[PDB]
Amino acid sequence: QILPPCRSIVRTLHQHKLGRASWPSVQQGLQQSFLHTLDSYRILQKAAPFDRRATSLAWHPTHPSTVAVGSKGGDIMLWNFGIKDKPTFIKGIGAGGSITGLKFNPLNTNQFYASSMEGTTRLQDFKGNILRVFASSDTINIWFCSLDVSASSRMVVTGDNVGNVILLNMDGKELWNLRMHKKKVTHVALNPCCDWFLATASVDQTVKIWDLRQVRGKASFLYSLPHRHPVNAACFSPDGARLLTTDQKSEIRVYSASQWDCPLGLIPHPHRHFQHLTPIKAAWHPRYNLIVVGRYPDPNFKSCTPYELRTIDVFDGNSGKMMCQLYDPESSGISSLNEFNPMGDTLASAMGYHILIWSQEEARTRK
Amino acid sequence: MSYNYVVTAQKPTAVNGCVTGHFTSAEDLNLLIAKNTRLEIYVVTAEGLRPVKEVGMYGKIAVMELFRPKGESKDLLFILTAKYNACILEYKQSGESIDIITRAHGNVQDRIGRPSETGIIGIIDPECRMIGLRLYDGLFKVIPLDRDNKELKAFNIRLEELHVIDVKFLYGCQAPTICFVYQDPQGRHVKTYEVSLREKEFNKGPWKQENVEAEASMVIAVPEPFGGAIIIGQESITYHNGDKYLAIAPPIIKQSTIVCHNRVDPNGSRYLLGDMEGRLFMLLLEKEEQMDGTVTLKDLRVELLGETSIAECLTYLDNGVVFVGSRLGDSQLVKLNVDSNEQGSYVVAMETFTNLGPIVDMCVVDLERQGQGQLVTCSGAFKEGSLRIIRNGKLHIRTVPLYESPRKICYQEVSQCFGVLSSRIEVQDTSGGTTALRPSASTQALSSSVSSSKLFSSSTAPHETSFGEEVEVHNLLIIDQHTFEVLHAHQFLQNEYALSLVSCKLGKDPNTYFIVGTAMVYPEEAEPKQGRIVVFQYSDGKLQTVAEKEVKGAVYSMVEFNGKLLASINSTVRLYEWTTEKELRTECNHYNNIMALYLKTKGDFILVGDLMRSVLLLAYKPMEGNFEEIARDFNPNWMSAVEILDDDNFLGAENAFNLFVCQKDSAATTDEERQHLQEVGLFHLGEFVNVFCHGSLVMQNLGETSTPTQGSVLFGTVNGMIGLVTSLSESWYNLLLDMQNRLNKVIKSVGKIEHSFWRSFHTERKTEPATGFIDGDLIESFLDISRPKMQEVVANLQYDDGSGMKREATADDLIKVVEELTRIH
Repeated sequence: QILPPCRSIVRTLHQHKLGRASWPSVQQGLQQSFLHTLDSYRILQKAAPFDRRATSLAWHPTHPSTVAVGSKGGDIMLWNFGIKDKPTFIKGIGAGGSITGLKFNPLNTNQFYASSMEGTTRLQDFKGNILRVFASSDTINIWFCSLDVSASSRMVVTGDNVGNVILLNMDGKELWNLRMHKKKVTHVALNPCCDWFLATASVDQTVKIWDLRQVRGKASFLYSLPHRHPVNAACFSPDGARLLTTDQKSEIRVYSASQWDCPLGLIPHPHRHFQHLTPIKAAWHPRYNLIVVGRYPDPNFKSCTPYELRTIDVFDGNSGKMMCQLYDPESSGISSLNEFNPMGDTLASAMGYHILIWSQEEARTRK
Repeated sequence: MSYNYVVTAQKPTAVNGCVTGHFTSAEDLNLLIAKNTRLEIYVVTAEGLRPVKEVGMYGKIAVMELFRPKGESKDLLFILTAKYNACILEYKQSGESIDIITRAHGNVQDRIGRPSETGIIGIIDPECRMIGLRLYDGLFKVIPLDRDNKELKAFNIRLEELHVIDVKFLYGCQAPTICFVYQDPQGRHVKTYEVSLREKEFNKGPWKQENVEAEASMVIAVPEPFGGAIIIGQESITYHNGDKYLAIAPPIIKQSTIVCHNRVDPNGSRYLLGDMEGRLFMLLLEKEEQMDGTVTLKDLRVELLGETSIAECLTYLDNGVVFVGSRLGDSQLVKLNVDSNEQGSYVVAMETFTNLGPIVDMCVVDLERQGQGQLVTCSGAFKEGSLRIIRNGKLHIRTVPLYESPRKICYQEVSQCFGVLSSRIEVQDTSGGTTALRPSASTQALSSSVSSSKLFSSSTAPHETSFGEEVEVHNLLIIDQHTFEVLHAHQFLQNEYALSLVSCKLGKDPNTYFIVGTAMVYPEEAEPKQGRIVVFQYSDGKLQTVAEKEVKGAVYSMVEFNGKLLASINSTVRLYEWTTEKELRTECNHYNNIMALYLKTKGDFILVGDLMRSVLLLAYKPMEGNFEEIARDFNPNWMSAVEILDDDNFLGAENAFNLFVCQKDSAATTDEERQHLQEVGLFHLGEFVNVFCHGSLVMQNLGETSTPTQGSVLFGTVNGMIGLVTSLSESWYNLLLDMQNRLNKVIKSVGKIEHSFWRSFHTERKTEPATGFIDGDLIESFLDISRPKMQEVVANLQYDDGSGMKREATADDLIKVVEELTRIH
């Protein structure tokens, strides 16, 4: 395979110590170094099963080794590494209560937000106590699909199966529930560097950029970006300037700050949507300009590589092409969800009925 | 719970930018000089430079250009900071009062955007129709210069060209027009656009895009009567103007890249050019007449004028005099003569101005008197490289030129000498290896000893070298502390870079050794796979190799630890014992780091600073003979230096010019929670800190209990700034913070920048107000304002004088406090 990297590494660091070379060149060199050491994540560290399929994933923001996960049957799990304290569990109905959105609480880490097929955007503890419901369908067969949160703004946002989005405060205060789309809202997210423009994606083959404080007039939006197929995810950058989008058939798109309408590059990659599989969500890496996605081969997709395996692919953002591929037998499932740690030293993967941890090996000999 | 005080001990000396113009009056020729946060204004005279005014700004100066709007009698000044504070300033003088007036100010930040690789570029059209800023890739920000635009409101124009290298406004255009060089997969090209303010858009430029040299890198806008643009590359110089196209490829310039330019003649007939080796050329434009009275370019020639300091910037003054502003070496005033000297140079130096930056390493030693600390820094780069010795009595500076790049310094009292790691550049010879471009310390020693090490000469696949590759040669120099003569130079192995240096004793062995950590550097390797720790003994005027340890990585850092050797090697931290057989033997290893670049120690505890995982606190457990992970800072920070303030307080500096302080979580109720360091201090310093070291240059008041500050750690920067960090009690912190807020209400900020904004922690991930840090510069600025302003500052201020109850402060109370504070540095 490819993975060639080269450079005059330490020199640049000293160049940075002299002021000659600019910081983005440093960021590029250490991005390459990060890829080189990610070539040693090949040894899969840990595996974890449980009951009904995995649907949503989330990282403990402050802690590297802690992670939370939510199932197809409303079964939530909280798991920490190097603890061995037999991780924490909570069950649900198990049939039609699929948790589908899951973000940690920025305030109380022993709390968590959740969006469920039951029709209940809730705030609940890992010990089982429901602290507070935020919204409700009040009529079954109409449920939520999307959820996200912001701490700098102290806001909650959630999306439906019909095309209307809801926006609440941390203490209630609902001033929202206007309709935005014609179909289900697959993903949604707020800017981390801003507080008052939003992004939402839907089955309508359109992804919309809103201004949550200015617009109130039922599709008096700010921007609307089209696509050729429906969209499973539209995720913001940490920096805030790059919006990543991933469709259902075969595509990834990078939109910029600079003219949201036009895209900067198209990254073709197979992640074909499917009914009983968990929907695929590309994701950023929090401290570089990389992209990470899970692959799902299609015999009809125009493959550039002659070898098409199920594996975790890692591309470069501002170029378009690939830079690394992680693969491990005994894990021949399809990695629906993949998310790097906010810390930057660990990767979590959610496959059907399985959760995988990929971190570096070392510790050749103890003393 | 950690409260610290940071103050400037020596302001930055490197010059980042310089411009000339008519700022103080229409008849005066002024020189304005930017030294990061400082702006100096001089009047240019026949003999040299007269200082007229020096001001500080609350920002890193990134752009500085003079301009004169219609109806104005003298130049205005545009300044942009690194945090994107823009301002237009005008000089106003009456009597002995000098004021910097703010004509306009505003923040030009976008809500989102990635700063560009070649950084912020800012240019102003010669007819003052608009200011243009290249801040972010893919965007061109335009500030229309309307009389009403005192807030510097701007609009963005899309740039199809996403990777702009340089851009200028052209002269002689009926509509504002930019010309810029850009890169795409097809190569590099030069293109123009007209800028329509009316349409708030680009229009097609007056002349078509042209292909340029693959390494075309700079654009010069030529004044009337020529108009057009000059494109400077590494091997060629081209001129474009409409249907006119002229290129030259003089081989002489190919040896070194031209990196700066400045117009000599108002009509563009002559330019100065400076390269990375300090060579200075003249570029001359010979005119050709035309029947219609226009003037065109007939030919281009380059002439070598001589040698200067490696120039960041040049400004021609008058009468053959040039100011050479340097960041890597001394600045200069030079004279250009019409006739050359015996060696063929037309340049004669008139005056040299000290620049201490970059400070790559430093130590404090009592060179002359007990209790009288002096700072010894590694300063400079390539032929400008030097050591600098700084002692009080404002400051006395001795300069020791080395003519090559210093990297590390240590003091070895038992040998009465310093050890200094250095590197020099060599280029390929006619038939053999490589040859140096000039003499330097490592080639002028009384004696020298090549590294004949055969530690891994056997069973080590040698890597080829392509004919044409230049090489860096690294050396350990031993330099006498009294005469500063180069007593010895030890050359390291081929492709071996020396990174770290310490002088210490180890184990039970009474000898003192020089210990060096290295990396084997090969061009195709993403990270080093080979390195050495080498233990040398200096005796009988030479270094004898006592011991070596081969490791599979770069030895970034080493520190003496209780008679043992602590070393960081790529992603590992390792503790070695010094055996009876004078060998290094591994005692223990810690692995849970990405890259451990910086170490400091106190007692049996070890603070590890990582490149990207910023800091971790380990304790060596002497009763277990291994390491224990105590706690980590789980917030990411890209480190440049670290320091231990005390057993409970850890100081860090990062690449985005911020400082932070970490403490153990006092309110932690679990081992897991105890393992989380809390970032309790944050401060935007605005400098890139390479090194902290414990010590002080102020005379020690032996038995000076009851002072406002405790401890003294100095730090050195790229710009040649030296700062001091010391510790404060809570009550002093609260008093000084109140003083800061009151000062911030009274002090006129150049460009009307708020101090809180300036000092706010800022990276591309997060922006937060400063905490836990007092701005000593701000406190000291109390002393230069008038007495009535002082009285305003302390009105209705509660102050505890000595030991007692709080009462109202008078100006004299705080004068005394601040005066006492000035003596800590």
